[PDB]
Amino acid sequence: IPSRLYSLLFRRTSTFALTIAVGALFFERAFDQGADAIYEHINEGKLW
Amino acid sequence: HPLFKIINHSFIDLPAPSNISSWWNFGSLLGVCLMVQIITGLFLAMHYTSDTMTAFSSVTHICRDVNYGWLIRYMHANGASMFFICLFLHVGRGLYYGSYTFMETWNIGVLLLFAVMATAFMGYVLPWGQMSFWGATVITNLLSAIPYIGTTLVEWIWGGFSVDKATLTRFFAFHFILPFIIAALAIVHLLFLHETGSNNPTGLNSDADKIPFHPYYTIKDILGILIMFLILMTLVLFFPDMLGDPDNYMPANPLNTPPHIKPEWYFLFAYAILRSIPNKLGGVLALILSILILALMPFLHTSKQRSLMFRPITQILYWILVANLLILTWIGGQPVEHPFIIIGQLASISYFSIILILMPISGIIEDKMLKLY
Amino acid sequence: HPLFKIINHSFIDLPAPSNISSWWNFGSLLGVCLMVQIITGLFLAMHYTSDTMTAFSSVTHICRDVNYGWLIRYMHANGASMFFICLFLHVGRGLYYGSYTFMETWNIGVLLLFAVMATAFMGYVLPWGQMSFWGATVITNLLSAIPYIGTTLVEWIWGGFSVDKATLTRFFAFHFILPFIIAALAIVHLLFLHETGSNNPTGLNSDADKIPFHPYYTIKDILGILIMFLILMTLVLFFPDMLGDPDNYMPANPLNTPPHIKPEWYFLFAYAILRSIPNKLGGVLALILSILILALMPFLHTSKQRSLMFRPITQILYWILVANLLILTWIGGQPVEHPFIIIGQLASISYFSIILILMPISGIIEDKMLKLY
Amino acid sequence: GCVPIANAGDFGGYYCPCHGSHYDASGRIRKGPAPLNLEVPAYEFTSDDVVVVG
Amino acid sequence: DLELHPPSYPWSHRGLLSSLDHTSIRRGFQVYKQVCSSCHSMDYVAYRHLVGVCYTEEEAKALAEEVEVQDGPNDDGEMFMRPGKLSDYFPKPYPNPEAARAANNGALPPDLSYIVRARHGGEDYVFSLLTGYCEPPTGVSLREGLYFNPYFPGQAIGMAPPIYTEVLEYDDGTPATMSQVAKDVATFLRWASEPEHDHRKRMGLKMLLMMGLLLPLTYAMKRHKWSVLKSRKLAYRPPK
Amino acid sequence: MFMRPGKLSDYFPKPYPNPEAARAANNGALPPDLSYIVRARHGGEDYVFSLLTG
Amino acid sequence: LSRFLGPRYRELARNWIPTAGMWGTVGAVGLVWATDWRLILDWVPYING
Amino acid sequence: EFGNLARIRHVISYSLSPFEQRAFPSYFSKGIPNVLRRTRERILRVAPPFVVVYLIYTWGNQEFEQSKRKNPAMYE
Amino acid sequence: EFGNLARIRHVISYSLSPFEQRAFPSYFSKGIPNVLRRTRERILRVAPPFVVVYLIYTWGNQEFEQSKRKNPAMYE
Amino acid sequence: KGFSYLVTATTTVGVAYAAKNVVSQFVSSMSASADVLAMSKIEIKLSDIPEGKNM
Ligand code: HEC
Ligand code: HEM
Ligand code: HEM
Ligand code: HEM
Ligand code: HEM
Repeated sequence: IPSRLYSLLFRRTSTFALTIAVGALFFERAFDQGADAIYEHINEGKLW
Repeated sequence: HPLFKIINHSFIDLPAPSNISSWWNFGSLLGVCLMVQIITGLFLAMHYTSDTMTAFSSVTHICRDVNYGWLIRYMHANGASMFFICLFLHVGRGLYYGSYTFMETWNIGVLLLFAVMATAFMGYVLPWGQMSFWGATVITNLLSAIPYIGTTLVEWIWGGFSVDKATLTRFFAFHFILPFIIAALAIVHLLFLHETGSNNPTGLNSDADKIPFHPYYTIKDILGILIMFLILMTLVLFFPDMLGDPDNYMPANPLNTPPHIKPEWYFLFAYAILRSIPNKLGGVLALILSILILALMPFLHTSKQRSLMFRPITQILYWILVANLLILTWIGGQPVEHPFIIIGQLASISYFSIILILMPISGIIEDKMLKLY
Repeated sequence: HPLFKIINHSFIDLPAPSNISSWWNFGSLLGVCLMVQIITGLFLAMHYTSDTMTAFSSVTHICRDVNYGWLIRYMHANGASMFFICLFLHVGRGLYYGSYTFMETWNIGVLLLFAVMATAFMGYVLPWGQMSFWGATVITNLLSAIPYIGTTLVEWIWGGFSVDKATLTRFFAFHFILPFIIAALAIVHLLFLHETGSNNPTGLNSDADKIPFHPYYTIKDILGILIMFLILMTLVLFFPDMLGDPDNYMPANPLNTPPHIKPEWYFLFAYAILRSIPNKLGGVLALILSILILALMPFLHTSKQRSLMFRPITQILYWILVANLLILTWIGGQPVEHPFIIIGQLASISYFSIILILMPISGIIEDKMLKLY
Repeated sequence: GCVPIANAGDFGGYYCPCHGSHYDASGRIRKGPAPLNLEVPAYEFTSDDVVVVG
Repeated sequence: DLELHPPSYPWSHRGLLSSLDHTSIRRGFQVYKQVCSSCHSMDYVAYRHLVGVCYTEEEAKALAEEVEVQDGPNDDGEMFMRPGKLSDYFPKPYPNPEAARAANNGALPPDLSYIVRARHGGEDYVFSLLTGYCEPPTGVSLREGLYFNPYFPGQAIGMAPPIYTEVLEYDDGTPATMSQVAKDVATFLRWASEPEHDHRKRMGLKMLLMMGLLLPLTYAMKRHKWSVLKSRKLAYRPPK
Repeated sequence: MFMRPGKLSDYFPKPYPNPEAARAANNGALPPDLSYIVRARHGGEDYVFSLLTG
Repeated sequence: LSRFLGPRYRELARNWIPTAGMWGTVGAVGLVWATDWRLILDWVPYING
Repeated sequence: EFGNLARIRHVISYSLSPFEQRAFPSYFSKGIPNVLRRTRERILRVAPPFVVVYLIYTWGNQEFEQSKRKNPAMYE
Repeated sequence: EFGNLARIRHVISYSLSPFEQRAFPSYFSKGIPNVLRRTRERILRVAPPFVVVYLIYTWGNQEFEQSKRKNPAMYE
Repeated sequence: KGFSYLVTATTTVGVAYAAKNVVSQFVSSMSASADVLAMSKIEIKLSDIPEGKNM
């Protein structure tokens, strides 16, 4: 459960930062991808 | 550490009242808005040219060719609108909760309000549209009302017979330089407040219940900043022009006057008052008093209770004041014709009579009801 | 008023050493010069246009058609020169009398020095003459030296492939905005100093002999302001072009390169160093160190006496340092040819060896002579 | 970044009055402190009378 | 003043998260090029802008090389002309304002670059005006060079009906009915007045999503750090 | 366009409409603006005199 | 520096080392992400693009 | 600053750790009742001025229209 | 601030009112001797670096000229 | 703790993602605008230059 997480990546502040930075690095990829899917589909047939 | 000491005393440990509502967020929002404006203004200044041949062309070049330049420009415009929204709610908080008894803080505030209005006026002149040019001539003309030295003063500011390039360039310089004076005056503002500490919505001495600011009113200010950014970005990214004037997208034609000339949403209350008074000079004065009546406000407090939390009659008078302020904002928009004019005349009479006469008499009556007077 | 307390705490009842010489005037002069620059800069900003088609035309319009516009422009230029004269003498006072042991004040100082140099560089780019354009390209090119991200950074600043309008406008914005940051950093500079109080030329603890500032070091600052104004107005009204370059009175031609490219005289010492190092990068670094070596200065103090009033060998080394600083200022002017180059190379070697090596060894020897080491 | 002056210098190509870099006709830095040869843009010789330089 | 107020039309670029139909912008650019460019100017729009909107780089150049432009000074110093470039702006239909005034019977065809933004309820107005040249009623009489367009201020626009059904043929072949043409040119003029309409709305979606995540959370962090106090239970226990 | 007699507000007339016409009319050389020539030339007043008389 | 050439001083650092590395790591990741450095990001399978 | 702000006596103050207590205890459980409690103590002081602003605004609009409307009898 | 700056003892300090004393007592009477006294305690530390700067500056100039002067032997 | 901090860590990434985005556009603003970027295809006449000459 989160416990395992906490004791590993969320309890030591240094690791807290590490998890944040790494997550953010990937979040952008996911967010942009997911968001684009939503926007483009909403306007599909009108782009380009 | 002599630089960190300030923060510890001011931002990290300052003893703040535990019960201040979300309205006390607004002033911090104003500071954030000021920075935001300054930052966006700096990124408008790297491409804007203050020449009457090229000002509209530079603004269109910002919107069309600079990468995300439309974003920074509409963030600047809607951030000026957000600045005036937060300013009006800050002043309304100060009027409602009796915070004007901090007299030095209140007077530095009304000086800041005058400076912000002048900055926004010259900034709206800056894109050199149709609406900017006719708006500038109008208010610059306001000065001519002065009894003896008026003409000279107007010509001085214009820098010539009529607003023309001479004005635009000096308005760019003044619009650039005044927000830093606003920042210094805000430091004096917070300074005179540090000597006293904030007020609470009950209006009582909150010395028995004060908490730190770092973990309690910082995350609250962060949440308020996030909500204000949500409203600002839904104003910019979804309804960008909803708070603008379509006629400002035409170039400035000194020959023609856009028929529907009107000051921006925030200047309207004043506009109404000016139009209401028949005499030109009278209008100018009343207009000024409109803003200045606030400064006069700490000398009109005749109650033994600081806040309006326990004062229902003055609460009713306060909400009637907010009501006819909204009415004056609407009238300014309406054109000159019956019956908009009469409302304007009454609304101005009611505004000055509620602030000057009705609230101290009501406070005396409220003190009489509690067997205090 | 609480503010009066702050007003007094820093200028009236501040305990100052009774024996500080005229050199201690210079920093106050710098503050006055800053204001003067800001004021003159504001009156240049009401007519200057940051467009490459109209910048030279706007400067000539200021000099020829604005009433006393030539006066304000040449006051601005010679006030920048007076600013750098007072800055160099302020730094020399700090180096000679051991005032760098106030480490926070010294570091805020070297930050202020970097900001003032950047402001003056972009301001000299602003009139868009021949000399301004080739000077800008040159120093902007300096950045390209960066090992990996250099090209990008240069292009970023330029805002395009090569300096062009994109640069001029953002340089106008940055040159406008940085003196207010300089004023805020000067306020931090004054704070970090009052915590410790000023130093005296003997370098001893002056706590036994301190006097007020209002009647003793105020009239002294007023007299220094009057003398500095005399030198500034005899620089403006009698020899308005002895410090500037004639080639800046030609319009900026990208096709025509000047036969000899210089910055203005106060950058020369650095210019010499840059030219001296064969490697481009080396030059840039050394150049930076030239200014930064000062920051490094409080960690090189190895003497048990703060000031150089009682230290003759380090006095000799200090005046040799001032001597080859003047030599580096001369060399920068000289063109690239024998033997100017060798002098430049030596002068730079001697400059870095006197600051880095010779002064702490001399301080150790001086401590050995007084039977202290 | 100054402009080399054509038809001047000790290598019959170019000379930059800024710091004394002498470029040969090929635009190669031969003497001085200039780090690398002048750049040759990717032009196009459409004709002996027409050259599309980038 | 007293003016007909154009109704609200169900456009597609109105959707909170809806972008402009780009085929309609392409058709409206064709409408402007074949009809509106004879009298109106587009000083702040250049061919390069189109690239990535409804045309490709090569196509845009095609468009660009399909017009003539003056080219500064010759080496001889004699101004010359050149094939339009992707960097060239749209050509002036009148060298100077006076020319337009003269040709258009004193009327200055306004630059249609920001017309939609400059006209209150522009998109509608435009459509209405272009499709609102109705006959003047009894009691009103207009002089030559004037037309009773209820929507136009004064109902007397110098421009004559600029769109007769089948005025131009759409390359796409979509029937060129007056309306289909007015709707296309209103979409295009709209695009002109805001080339970033589409890009912005994307950010909008993204912003909402982010706020929809950050706003709720920031609230949980605030309510964590404020729970401590919000659970404080005071109590006064005087010595008694 | 149209030509009118100069006014006290008119600036001094151009010799050429553009600098490329000056290049064509002066064998490739560009005669510079003489408005600030004295200020733009090192030791201008002297230079001027010397050049014109040298 | 004389005082810093110490036994416990060394122990302290050794104990402090891991944390220090973590911080550099965060920054490095941060720089890669903030700058959208693609040289480095091209290695990451998903981040690619 | 803290320590010299005020003088209280015998006022005990209990509290709990953030992580030990539920984040949103009965948030909608009592929040709704309270928000509603609040609205009924302030609605009579707040709302009727804005109600008569709405009436004056509509009135003005209509009246203005009627003002603009043409009287056929005018021409005769 | 004043009052808490330092601790001295038994140091009496006499002074006079400004208007009671001459403004420039023996200004040139002793000023000159003193200024001269001062210059002779600092001239040997200050002046010889600037003297050799003057020699190096002149030398550089002349050397540069000679450098520029055409080599007669060359081109013949 | 892991529930409360995970929310702090979650929020951070989000803010971090927005903060990089805001700062990125700004940084990008100073980069070359579309007008300049659209510069290419300079045409040169060979006949213009004869041997031993630069243009
Ligand atoms: C292509 C179908 C169009 C569109 C969409 C518009 N026009 Fe024109 N126009 C012309 C002239 C002489 C004027 C000015 C007349 C006057 O001011 O009296 C106009 C004006 C407009 C407007 C502005 C309306 C306003 O309120 O200012 C608009 C939105 C507009 N037009 C749309 C001349 C011409 C043409 C030459 C005969 C033609 C072709 C067009 N216009 C085509 C179009
Ligand atoms: C020192 C910081 C600032 C700078 C450098 C600055 C600069 C500029 C520039 C160049 C413009 C013209 C570009 C445009 O049309 O948007 C502008 C417009 C404007 N500015 Fe500022 N500004 C600054 C601060 C502010 C502040 C604090 C306010 C609010 C009071 C403000 C209000 C405006 C307004 C209302 C406009 C007109 C926007 C529009 O065209 O609709 N500015 N500013
Ligand atoms: C330039 C815009 C302004 C800024 C940036 C600003 C900033 C602030 C800040 C940071 C605070 C402390 C936090 C708070 O209590 O909200 C504050 C409080 C206050 N401000 Fe302002 N302010 C501005 C405008 C004004 C104006 C115009 C007035 C006068 C009407 C004013 C009067 C006050 C008062 C009275 C308080 C005390 C609040 C209380 O204790 O109740 N401010 N301001
Ligand atoms: C906020 C205050 C300031 C403003 C508004 C300002 C504004 C201006 C303007 C508009 C110009 C162009 C007019 C001209 O060519 O002289 C200019 C030039 C210049 N400024 Fe400033 N300035 C300010 C402060 C400063 C400061 C503090 C410095 C010194 C570091 C400085 C150094 C210069 C220089 C060297 C020039 C070039 C003068 C020349 O053409 O030779 N300015 N400034
Ligand atoms: C922006 C220009 C500057 C201003 C306005 C300024 C202002 C001042 C002022 C008002 C003082 C107190 C009066 C005095 O002792 O002269 C002072 C002192 C001082 N400043 Fe600055 N300063 C500036 C630049 C610098 C720089 C560049 C340095 C670092 C090299 C520096 C380092 C110091 C030090 C060390 C003192 C203490 C003087 C002593 O006790 O001996 N200042 N400055």
